[PDB]
Amino acid sequence: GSRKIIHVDMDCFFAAVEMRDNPALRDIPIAIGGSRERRGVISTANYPARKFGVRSAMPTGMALKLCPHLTLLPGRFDAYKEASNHIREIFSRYTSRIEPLSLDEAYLDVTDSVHCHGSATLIAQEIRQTIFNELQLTASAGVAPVKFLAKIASDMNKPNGQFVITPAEVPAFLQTLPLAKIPGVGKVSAAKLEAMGLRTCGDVQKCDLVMLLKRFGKFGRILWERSQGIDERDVNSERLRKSVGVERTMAEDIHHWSECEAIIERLYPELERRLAKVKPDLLIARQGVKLKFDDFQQTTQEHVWPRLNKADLIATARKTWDERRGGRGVRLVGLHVTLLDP
DNA sequence: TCTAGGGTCCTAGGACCC
DNA sequence: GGGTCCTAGGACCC
Ligand SMILES: Cc1cn([C@H]2C[C@H](O)[C@@H](COP(=O)(O)OP(=O)(O)OP(=O)(O)O)O2)c(=O)[nH]c1=O
Ligand SMILES: [Mg+2]
Ligand SMILES: [Mg+2]
Repeated sequence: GSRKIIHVDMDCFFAAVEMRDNPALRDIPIAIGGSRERRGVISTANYPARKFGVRSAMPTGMALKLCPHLTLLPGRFDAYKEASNHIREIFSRYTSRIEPLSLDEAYLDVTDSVHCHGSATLIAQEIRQTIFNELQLTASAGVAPVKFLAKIASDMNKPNGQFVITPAEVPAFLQTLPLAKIPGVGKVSAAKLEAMGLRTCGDVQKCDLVMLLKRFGKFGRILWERSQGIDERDVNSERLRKSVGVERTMAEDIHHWSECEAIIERLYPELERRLAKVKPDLLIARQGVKLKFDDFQQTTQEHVWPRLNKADLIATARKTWDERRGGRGVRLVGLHVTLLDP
């Protein structure tokens, strides 16, 4: 009863799009990210920049210290959305069982597909070739019987390559697979697991489920499952967005309420425009604000509210400012909405 | 080096309901 | 006491 799941993942997505649209960037180190003066981080980097150690989520000041000639780009999100829509239309040529996880990646369930003699290996190759033929961008892919193995597999032969895990190969693959490779196991969880002597799925296989359930809750069940190749999550295709948020980090911290309110005045019409694209009457379930301080602690306060309203967001930010700020600088202000449950 | 902005999901205490 | 909604925080992902 094995499913065939493909995970398709665009190579250096934002940067690949910028290089196609400006071939002068093809061989120099480039990254999409905010300037050091805007206190930015790297969204992504091309392979010439990665060679220096430049990575996603790296602070831009660190990226430039590693790669002084890094060319920093602002990002063209409509260009990326356009490429995303196109590759999702290419996925639809092969199956309707498509769960996009972000602009540049998706799960495909091709169990019931009849496109390349039921070969998921060849469907993945054909999708990657079509994407290259029609978008001049490359993609990598992973093929496995379950979601998480497919997603791990798509990383192992990038860029512009794929990797297939058959059911026969799953036990040997798992034995030495680091836990940190499992989606959902991040730095904090991996360090906790490491401090129990648990580094790989093989380690977790020698663990008692009751033990993991005590020390991790529902996460310990997931750890126990994945360590055996168990991942029953179905490819959905029905997921909908639940929130809309708009936030900005200032180049310098602000110390005065007048400055905070001015920022909100600039953020609010952007939040309204994005909400209106999906709910034109602006009806919502909750709205709220976010402050982040110069020491990097952050607070959110949100509440039931029927319709996007600027003055209530200002009032709420003023309460949060007055109450939970303690003379610190503020580096970030954000606005937030929770969408109604349709 | 000095730490984004777009999000999802889980936890957990108290309110509230029965 | 058992279920369920509000809310803040935080790990995590892209
Ligand atoms: C991981 C990450 C990605 N992104 C954006 C930029 C990425 O190009 C896009 C998709 O992310 P990824 O697929 O994680 O990264 P990538 O495509 O650039 O690199 P890879 O070739 O390894 O797949 O999302 C961020 O803005 N911040 C992040 O921390
Ligand atoms: Mg990618
Ligand atoms: Mg991706």
